[PDB]
Amino acid sequence: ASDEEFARPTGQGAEIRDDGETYTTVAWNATKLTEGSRVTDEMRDQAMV
Amino acid sequence: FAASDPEYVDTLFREQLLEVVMEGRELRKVAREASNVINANTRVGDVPI
Ligand SMILES: [Mg+2]
Ligand SMILES: [Mg+2]
Ligand SMILES: [Mg+2]
Repeated sequence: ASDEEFARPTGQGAEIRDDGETYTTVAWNATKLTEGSRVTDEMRDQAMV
Repeated sequence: FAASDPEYVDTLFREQLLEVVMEGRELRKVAREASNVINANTRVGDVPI
């Protein structure tokens, strides 16, 4: 969203004027982070941990 | 010839295949009866004497 502004000093019976929210955007591009580990079956079985 | 089985051996019939497959060399398996089988928790270990 656009930064906040201030409402306007207005006469009685006078038109309420427009200062609408103007918009922009920021892009995301999510990078894949990966880590693996390999263990032998013998190691997986024998570990105390 | 006239009609002979060595002419039509793959055309009028198919050679018999005997349903029993003949076993090759079978080695004598005795270690499990002929020793004490230890089901170990590790690949490398020691036994107290
Ligand atoms: Mg007007
Ligand atoms: Mg403005
Ligand atoms: Mg040892």
